[PDB]
Amino acid sequence: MLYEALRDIAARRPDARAVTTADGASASYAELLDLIDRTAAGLRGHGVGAGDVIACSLRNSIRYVALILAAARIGARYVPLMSNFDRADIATALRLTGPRMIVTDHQREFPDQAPPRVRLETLEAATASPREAGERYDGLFRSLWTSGSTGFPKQMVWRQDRFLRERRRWLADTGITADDVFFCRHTLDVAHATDLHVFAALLSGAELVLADPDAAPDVLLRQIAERRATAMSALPRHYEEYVRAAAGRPAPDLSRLRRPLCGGAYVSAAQLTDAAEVLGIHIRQIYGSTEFGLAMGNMSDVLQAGVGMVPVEGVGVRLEPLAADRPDLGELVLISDCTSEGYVGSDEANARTFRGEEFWTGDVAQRGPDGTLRVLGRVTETLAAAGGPLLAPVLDEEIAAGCPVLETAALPAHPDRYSDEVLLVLHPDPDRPEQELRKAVAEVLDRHGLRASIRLTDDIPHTPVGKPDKPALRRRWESGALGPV
Repeated sequence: MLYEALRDIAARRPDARAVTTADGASASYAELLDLIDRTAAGLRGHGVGAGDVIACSLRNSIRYVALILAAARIGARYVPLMSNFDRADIATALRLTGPRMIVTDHQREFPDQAPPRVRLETLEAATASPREAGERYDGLFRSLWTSGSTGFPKQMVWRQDRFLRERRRWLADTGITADDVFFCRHTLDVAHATDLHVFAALLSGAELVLADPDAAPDVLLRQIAERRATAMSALPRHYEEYVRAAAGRPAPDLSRLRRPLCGGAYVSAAQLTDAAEVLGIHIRQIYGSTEFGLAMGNMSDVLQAGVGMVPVEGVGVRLEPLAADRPDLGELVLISDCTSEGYVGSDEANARTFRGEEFWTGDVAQRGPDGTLRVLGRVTETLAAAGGPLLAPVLDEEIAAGCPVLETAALPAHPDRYSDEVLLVLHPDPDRPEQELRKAVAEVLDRHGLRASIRLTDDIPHTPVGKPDKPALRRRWESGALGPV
């Protein structure tokens, strides 16, 4: 179904630009469909067929885009071997998926019994296999991975029909047209790339710009302007990087960015105001998940500090209240007819997450007077603060910016309860006095009515992008029934 929809678009504008890479390469819609059809031809030539699973160990390239579409066209299913997978995690990922082959384009050590590796470029046959009339695949076409757990990530599978419907709904709500140019600086291994940029552009007849996820933010900022991008999605940390790179300099030319989307983590009022002042854009808040697709956003071209989102037209939302005291504050529960098919081989996770027709996000949202919803963070991160429930990322940003710490991680002190007690792990700035740390910390905590148990340490587990790994911090210092660790 995905190939078909792509082919219809290509037929109307065969010679229109479809994909541009930051470093020069390009393809029209007709050229891209030819590459897909030639990649289908080579995949068939290598014994791949419907139902097979194709693991991918690949950098961002037009060829990787064609491979995804070729897989979908022949009724195969692709799965990324995430770049942070080491040899052991590759073995595990292979045990869970059982792929027919690993398509590779860079040196990498695979485990001993791995499926055969095939170099990406050699899958492009010289002679294209035209898609035959009467061929359509509506079922599974991809396995994807969760993120942010200390465990091996959970496998998610999507059907083509549900994905295509979900993307068309978002594209309608969001106002995407063929005029748009999507700037994608994430690895194609993740839905942040493939959903918000690749299929968003191609199912629209728009243009996709493939950038290097490893490029420094100054480089990406020049490229966002040069390539005239109108739409992109990035994490808060990515916008903070952009801002820092541009702060104090004459503003970049981001005038074409009518859809600068941000989601995936806490986006503060200060981040949004910063982006306006430094980058001269109004960041548009979005919200979703690889499990669900896109659920909410705020496409208004205003500074969105202190403003929430609304459901994507066709998505249902309710709050499961944390307490009958505050109905406007609860776990966010979502309703859709076109989500993923859930988790592979994880019965506990599916049971807690897919409860019938409903999708339980495990995130805390709040309604505001204006009827919008602000997603505040994980339910497991709620603190009972002055002024209502407060989510730890909020306190983390406050402490980090106002106190002489190199980093901080705030967690609720006790696993099961909603308390004003915070477990506060501080990495002290060794250059600054300790009394200055505790005065500054006391101020933040008192601003929120919080009680804290403080753990000073420079032995912080970090994520690969340098943030505290709060799950590992909790497993070490969380309190028990008999007292503090």
